[PDB]
Amino acid sequence: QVQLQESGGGLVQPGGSLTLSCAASGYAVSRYSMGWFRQAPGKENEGVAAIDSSGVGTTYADSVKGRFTISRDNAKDTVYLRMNSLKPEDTAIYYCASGFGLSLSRYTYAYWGQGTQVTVSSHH
Amino acid sequence: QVQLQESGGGLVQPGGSLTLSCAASGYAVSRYSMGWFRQAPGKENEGVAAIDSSGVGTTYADSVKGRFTISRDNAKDTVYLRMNSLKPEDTAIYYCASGFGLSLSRYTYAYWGQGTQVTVSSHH
Amino acid sequence: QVQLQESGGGLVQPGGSLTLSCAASGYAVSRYSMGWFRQAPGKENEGVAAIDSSGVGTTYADSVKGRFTISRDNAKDTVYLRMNSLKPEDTAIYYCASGFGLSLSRYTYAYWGQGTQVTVSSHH
Amino acid sequence: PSDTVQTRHVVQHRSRSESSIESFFARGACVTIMTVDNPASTTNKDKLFAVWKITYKDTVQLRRKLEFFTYSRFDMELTFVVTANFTETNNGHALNQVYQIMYVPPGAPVPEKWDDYTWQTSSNPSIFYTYGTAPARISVPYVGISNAYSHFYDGFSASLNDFGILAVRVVNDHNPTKVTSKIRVYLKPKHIRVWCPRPPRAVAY
Amino acid sequence: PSDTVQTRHVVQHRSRSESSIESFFARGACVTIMTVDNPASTTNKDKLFAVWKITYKDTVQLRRKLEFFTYSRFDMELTFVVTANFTETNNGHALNQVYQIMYVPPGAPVPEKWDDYTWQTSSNPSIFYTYGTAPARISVPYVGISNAYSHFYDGFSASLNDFGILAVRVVNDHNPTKVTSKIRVYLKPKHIRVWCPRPPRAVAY
Amino acid sequence: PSDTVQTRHVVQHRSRSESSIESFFARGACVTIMTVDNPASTTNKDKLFAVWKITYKDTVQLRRKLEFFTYSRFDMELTFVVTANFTETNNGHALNQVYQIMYVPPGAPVPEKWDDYTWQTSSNPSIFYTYGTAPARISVPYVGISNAYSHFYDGFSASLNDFGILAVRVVNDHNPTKVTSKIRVYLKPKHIRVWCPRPPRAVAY
Amino acid sequence: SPNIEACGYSDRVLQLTLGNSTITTQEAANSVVAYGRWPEYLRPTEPDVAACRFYTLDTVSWTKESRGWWWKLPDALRDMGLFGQNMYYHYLGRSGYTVHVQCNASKFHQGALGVFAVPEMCLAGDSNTTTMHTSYQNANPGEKGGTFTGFCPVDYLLGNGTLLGNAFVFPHQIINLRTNNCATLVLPYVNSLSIDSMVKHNNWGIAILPLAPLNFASESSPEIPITLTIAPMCCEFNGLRNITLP
Amino acid sequence: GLPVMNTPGSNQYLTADNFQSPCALPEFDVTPPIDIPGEVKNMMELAEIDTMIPFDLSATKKNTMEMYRVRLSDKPHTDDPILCLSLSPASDPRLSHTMLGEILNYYTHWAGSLKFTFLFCGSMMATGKLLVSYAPPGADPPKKRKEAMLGTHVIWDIGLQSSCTMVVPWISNTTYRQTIDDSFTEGGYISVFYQTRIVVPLSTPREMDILGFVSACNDFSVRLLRDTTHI
Amino acid sequence: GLPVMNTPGSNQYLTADNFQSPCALPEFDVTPPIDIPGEVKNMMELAEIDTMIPFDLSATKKNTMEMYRVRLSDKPHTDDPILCLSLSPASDPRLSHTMLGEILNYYTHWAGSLKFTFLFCGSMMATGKLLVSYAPPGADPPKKRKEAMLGTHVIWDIGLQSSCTMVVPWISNTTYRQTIDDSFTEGGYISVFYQTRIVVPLSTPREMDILGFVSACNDFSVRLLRDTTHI
Amino acid sequence: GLPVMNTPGSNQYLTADNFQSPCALPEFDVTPPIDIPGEVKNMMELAEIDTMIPFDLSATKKNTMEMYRVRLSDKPHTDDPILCLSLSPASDPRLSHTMLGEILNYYTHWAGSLKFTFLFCGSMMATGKLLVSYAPPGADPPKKRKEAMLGTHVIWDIGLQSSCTMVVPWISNTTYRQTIDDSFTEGGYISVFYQTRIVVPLSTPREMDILGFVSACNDFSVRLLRDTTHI
Repeated sequence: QVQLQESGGGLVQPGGSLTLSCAASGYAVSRYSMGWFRQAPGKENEGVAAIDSSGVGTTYADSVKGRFTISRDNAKDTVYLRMNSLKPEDTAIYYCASGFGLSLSRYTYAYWGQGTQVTVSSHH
Repeated sequence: QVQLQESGGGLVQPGGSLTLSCAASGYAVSRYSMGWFRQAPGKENEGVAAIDSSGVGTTYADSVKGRFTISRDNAKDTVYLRMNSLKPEDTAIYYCASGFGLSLSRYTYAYWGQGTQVTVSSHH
Repeated sequence: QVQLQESGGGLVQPGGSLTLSCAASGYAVSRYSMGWFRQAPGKENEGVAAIDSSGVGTTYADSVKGRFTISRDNAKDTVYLRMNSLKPEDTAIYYCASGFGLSLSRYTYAYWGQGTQVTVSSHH
Repeated sequence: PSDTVQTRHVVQHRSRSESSIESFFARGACVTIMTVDNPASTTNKDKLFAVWKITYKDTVQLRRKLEFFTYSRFDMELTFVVTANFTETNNGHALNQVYQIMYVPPGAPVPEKWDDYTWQTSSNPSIFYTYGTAPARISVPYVGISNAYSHFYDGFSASLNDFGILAVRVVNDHNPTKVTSKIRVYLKPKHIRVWCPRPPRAVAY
Repeated sequence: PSDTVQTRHVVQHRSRSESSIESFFARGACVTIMTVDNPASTTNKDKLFAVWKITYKDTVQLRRKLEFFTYSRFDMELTFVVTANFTETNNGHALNQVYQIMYVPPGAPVPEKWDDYTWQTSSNPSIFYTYGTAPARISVPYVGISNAYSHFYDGFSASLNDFGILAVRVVNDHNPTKVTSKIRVYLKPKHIRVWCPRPPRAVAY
Repeated sequence: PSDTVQTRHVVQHRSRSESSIESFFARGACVTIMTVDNPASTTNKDKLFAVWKITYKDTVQLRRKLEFFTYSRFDMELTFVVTANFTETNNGHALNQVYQIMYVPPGAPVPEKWDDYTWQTSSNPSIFYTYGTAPARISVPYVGISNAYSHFYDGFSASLNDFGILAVRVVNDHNPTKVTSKIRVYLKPKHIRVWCPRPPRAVAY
Repeated sequence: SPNIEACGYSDRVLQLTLGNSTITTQEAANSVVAYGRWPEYLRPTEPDVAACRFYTLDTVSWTKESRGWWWKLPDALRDMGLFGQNMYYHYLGRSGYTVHVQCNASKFHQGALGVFAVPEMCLAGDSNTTTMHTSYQNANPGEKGGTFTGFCPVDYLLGNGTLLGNAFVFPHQIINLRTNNCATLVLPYVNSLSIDSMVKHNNWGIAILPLAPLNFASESSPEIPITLTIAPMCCEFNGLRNITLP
Repeated sequence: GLPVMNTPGSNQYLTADNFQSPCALPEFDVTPPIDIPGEVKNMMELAEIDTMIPFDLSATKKNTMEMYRVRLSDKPHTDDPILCLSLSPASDPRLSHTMLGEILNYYTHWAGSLKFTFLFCGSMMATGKLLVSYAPPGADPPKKRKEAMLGTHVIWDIGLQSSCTMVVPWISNTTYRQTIDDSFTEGGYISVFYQTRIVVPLSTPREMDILGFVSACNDFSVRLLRDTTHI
Repeated sequence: GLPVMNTPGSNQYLTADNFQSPCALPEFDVTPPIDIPGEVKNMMELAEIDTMIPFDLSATKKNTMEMYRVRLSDKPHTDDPILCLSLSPASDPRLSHTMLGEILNYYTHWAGSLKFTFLFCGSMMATGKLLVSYAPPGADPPKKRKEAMLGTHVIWDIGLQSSCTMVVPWISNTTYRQTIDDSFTEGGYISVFYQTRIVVPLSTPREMDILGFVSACNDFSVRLLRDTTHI
Repeated sequence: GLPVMNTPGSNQYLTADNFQSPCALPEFDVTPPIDIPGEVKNMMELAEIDTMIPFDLSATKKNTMEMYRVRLSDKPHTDDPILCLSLSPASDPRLSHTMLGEILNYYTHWAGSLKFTFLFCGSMMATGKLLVSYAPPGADPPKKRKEAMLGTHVIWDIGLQSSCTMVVPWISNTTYRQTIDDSFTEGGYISVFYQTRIVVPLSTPREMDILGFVSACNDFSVRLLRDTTHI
């Protein structure tokens, strides 16, 4: 049993620069690439960011690219996705997964996260 | 090793209604029928009362019958012989045994009690 | 691992009657004979005293003889060499060893002591 | 070496003996724990007897394994490791005890009171086990009324098959020092054969 | 009986089968312990991946045994008992995880960041191990560049032989509850043959 | 099936190999525990040597088993698992020790003082066991003076048979740090044959 | 073990005349060879039919309180003419025994007498660290024989710490009154050696215990008798010594 | 030197191994063996000899020599059996003191048949009919005559044949049954009932005794050598 | 009686022994067997039948019936594989829910080949070329087309044959590989890439699905019966 | 699909199993083997080559190269042997550092013979007679010449043959002897005594040395692979 606990998911407002984090149980980070997928409200899941901490090979989605930054720790075995300049479309439920991989693709993944929604909505 | 501890044996006086009791170690009561045998002073052993708690099938000796009541517990796994209206002949050393059985017979028994004498003698 | 701890080694002065002692670990004394060998300063090792506590068969060196007394315990499993009337030549580093044996010979020994020097020198 | 055509597979068997049906199930597993006693006390609960209906359905280990198929025939071997001890904190004593274990063929009278006639049974097989020796053993062959035991029976009339009932009690009479005993039952299905293979039950039972 | 001539010895063999080369080394021994994880946290230390260079030299048990010779050829079988557990003291949950184990043939690019292209490898063999099942196993045959692996190489150009590298990571993405896992590696050299026999290394390594 | 005639029995053997005499006794059991030492101290008690007379009579396990018969012949194999440790609570040191174990054939001089001539013995077999290696082993064949060992000898002249004596001591000299060692002796009677079968001794010995 | 059913009453009287002796056996059939081995000759001095004739010991009385009886061989026969002499005049002697125990009672007596022949029967002395114990005389009752009890052998323990219910492992026959009157036991020479010192070491032990109690109809003979007839089979000794006339 | 390789297992002493070790006495003339009558080959051959079953293990009669005398009393035609023996070797105290039982305390499994013999020791003239019955495994011990009379049973005649044999078969579920009290897997039930009653001539003692003997059959076998010795 | 000897092992019950025990039911007429179609002989024969691999075990799609539909999207020519399966039985969660996987949870070792089938379920008229590739043990999973294209691979044509088979061989170090997650001994890597891309006639749904089936080959075997059942 | 059945043992990894696993590298051309001289087949063949026994393991001389030179001194005719070696492999520290000893630290049992060689390294002209004696198992090591002279012994002549061989037989109780220090089951006793004394020509060094070599014989065998490796 490999555990990936999806933490750092909370309400931001159009232009937010929040960060997500997930630990690696049962295995060493470098043995599995690490990624993210978002279930857009009423839509199919879309690949967002994925890299393998082994040698760190960065890969981003077309929309997401530049703004978001995928980084990995091998000491605490954590993935830090710096979700910079969050926009209204980016109001989706994220999930951290370990792949092989080494990037964005519906399949090619093994263990999945529980669930966390980063709402990018400016409200009072 | 199956243990049957013979307790409740003490001096009564012609017409006594004492009770005996024995626990079941190593086995479940219903696996073995339960009985009693008395060594009459200077005589051979005589069957007194025996039943199997499985479905409770009562059987008494010719002399003993009516007066004495054999009952069994499956929770504490104990046999309760209500020795009612004790008479002068009933001044014997009782012993509790597990059979098969399901009644009074010298043999047909496995584990035996240690010893206890219920003296039915009216004295001052 | 058999342990023989060489204790009781200290500076005496021409005519000293000191005593050495060694315990038996891993084996019972009677299974191995017990002896001593001295490394005379700048010389080869010489057999001094050896006996097997099994039946106690005493054997001494030509120089050493009479004066020194080899004795053995089977309760504490110790060898007590009473080095009586110590002389200037007897200024050597002793070592306790278990043999087979049953006496003085460079080889024929198994487990060896660490080291202890009994200096037989009259000084101020 | 590195080859990907579309053949059948590649070669022929490579030895699979220990995976065969007979060796798959040839491992005895606990099926239940029956607790008895010899109460001098009138404990009409544990009251000597303890009856258990012979069903695999109680233990998981043996269950899933048997569920991989829909039908089966199996000569059933049972083993009885009987252990005892004194209950009360007392230096009380006892003589070695003899337990009677009864196998009752499917569709017979089930014993209640440790007493009753059904404990004599001119027909029902029994085993008198003296304590402190090698555990007792009896083999009840395929006692199915059909041509196979139906693991999953579809339709109407759950009484899966009925492999019988086991009743255990102490034979010795009421000892002053009450003795408890646990009767472990082991079941090695032997000469087993199976039929239609279902997908394994994934979940919890 | 009591005889001392000077013959050769006395008689002929008396059965020595279990002492043969094949049965001497036919015992798998731990070779390393690789620790991974699935950090939602940016732990660029353990960061998913963990790479270990396949060398016997790390463990003593297998080392001395292999040192009794100077040369050897051995088809190498590896086993992967993977165990996991949650780190943080929390009632956090996780779905069963899938680990990717990669064998990389000697003289290839060694993976760094758990990310990078070298994790896709159109050539390097890999094993996707779903957790909670029988441990994974692959056999890498004699991958020596010479005619034998040189246990003690004399001369100049220590990179003894190079049996490859193993990289393990979690495939699943970042789970809120961080899961650690240790990947035990076992190595049973099979079909082993050896050459010149040296005296055994007495000391500490 | 259910049949009760009065035949002989029913059928012919059904395999009983592991119950045969050779396999009944083919299990080595402890026979004694001899404690030695290397005292720099004059402990004329444990004083290096420890002598034990070779008798099964000391241990129960092997005794009852041998009592099921009246006569026997058996080639006797002995094994010596020797273990040590330091006594005193001190960071004292020692070099690996060598123990001498002596088998002395029945009817010879029994060694007393660890010293005496009887420890050289131009005839008595001995085994020098260096510590930290596989335990030592010697096989003393049927050393009976009769045609069988008499388990229960009836009549007059208890010295049952006399299988000899074992003497163990340390060979190394007096080490500053006193080392204790226990010599476990195992006895596998091999090629055993037995005669008249008595009822088993029920009680305590 | 001895589950036989000859006839029941009496059929024929076949008499065994070996030399000067003459027994008239109940029949003769129903004989048990110990371990299925006949007394042979060492594979010496062979006194044949002179030292191979039936000597009859004391006839003991079986009563309602009898716990049993036991004898020793050769011991019992040490006071019997020729065989007795040959026992005290040699250092070596190996000889088998045809123990023929006959017991007569009426068709109104009931009981079971089991004859157990125990090889090397050492009697009661939980002193493992030392058997023999009881002096030569306390161990050798001779022709008269010693008795079991409820020099003190406990009957249920066959007088040696082993339940009588197992005794049936030794060669034996059960004289069960309602069946046979006779019991036949041929015991071949059993000893750790080839030949031995008869005076010291006791090769056999005939022990007759009561399996079922005696019960005579209303009023009859308060007790019946049991006879032991023994005969040395294939006897050899080496070698005379100064016919040490007493 | 021949290139060798020390595999895992060296320098270990297996208490149940089988290797050849240096013989501490070269050329010792061993006294040759002789045919002392009574050589044994296997343990299962000691069980092949009947031993007397201690039926009565009651308080006073246990441990005394009366634990073998089964007394047919002067009581009525009570269907309660005159003796019921549980054929559950270790799970029943009585069958564990027999020789056949002793061997079964040195193993874990047993297969094959067991035979019961009944030697009647009653006043020649005396007659009667008893009913020795067996109830196969699992089924409850027969309590009434009729009941038992329907299962496997022999109607043994006192007046005709003194010794009665009844061979209990091997109607077992598995291929090997237990010798442990884990569960009371009730095997068979040897049961003796008063078919008729005892008839005695004149005034001969109205209470005579019987003996029971149990043994193994040629097809009887055991496995897995285990033990239990104490202090 | 035959001189026997109780060796160590008596009175012990071995849970994996094989002895013959007394049959509790003598002469019970057993209902004879009939040829009910579907007799099985060995477990390794259940694996010899393909089972559908649950490729998508994502948060929402795991446990639902969509965990089998592999959807070829309307995305670009990103070399990131359209599916990579780790051929590491227990060290990869996906291959452990297959029938072939279930049997491998009852052992410790496995040898032989495993074959992969891909049944394309796309609008008849629709065509394209995919590249199913395998990378032998140890080597890192191929991430770019070209890379994978150099290892063992089949260029499966959608338009021509619907079902694609690729037999993954037995290129293993030892003689028996593990079924435990001790280490991630990465075995093979079944990888599917877009060789060309999907071409659709007219306006037929541009996202159709594929199914994957895994099974054992005749040379596939297992050993050392172990288990894990819980509560 | 073929009806199969998962028996107990599945999903278990036996560290000493023997199964066939998928070969991670299909068709890898393996460099063929060549006859590099010195192929080994079994470990017991490394013992079949003599190794030098470190006789002197005394304080100063242990660990130095002098632990092999056995010096015949210029001492008297003291019957105390000039060397006694305990033939108790693990229970005697000296025989455990030999190659033959090393292999015996990887097992538990050993059988067969062991042979001793003595290469005298003394000034050609120099002569004398020594007495190499062996005392069988159990019997106490011979302390006086005469004593040893009665047991198995060879009177080796310095002047005639330089190398002396004495094969110690296999006079053992059991079929396999131990390699553990549980008890000091004293096996043999290789003992060397001064039969005569050394005679030297002119003034050649009066203290020359000897070497001892021990090895296994063709009938030597071992069993039960055990080990002990530390940190």
